Amino acid sequence: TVTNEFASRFRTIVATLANVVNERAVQDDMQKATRSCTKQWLRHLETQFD
Amino acid sequence: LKKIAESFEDPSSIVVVLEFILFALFFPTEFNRIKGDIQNVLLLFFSRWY
Repeated sequence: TVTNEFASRFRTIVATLANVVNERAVQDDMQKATRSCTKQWLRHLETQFD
Repeated sequence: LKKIAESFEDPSSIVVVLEFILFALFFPTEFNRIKGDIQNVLLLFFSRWY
């Protein structure tokens, strides 16, 4: 495969958690900067995992 | 293609896409000679973004 199915699975997991944390952060009125930083952290986890 | 290591975490990674596009315009021939090796990069970009 061009793409590792395990890594792609981790991408879907991180996508799900991303919209989860997002929904929470908008619920709790988080500053956009901190939100962007958690998202960046998740993308980093995806790369590391790949 | 000279190898490009790109993970495509950040939107800034769009630079690499643009690099290719410019190369496609300035140099359609040479681009055509290496375009599959480019598609290997674009597939990372696409799987990650779309």
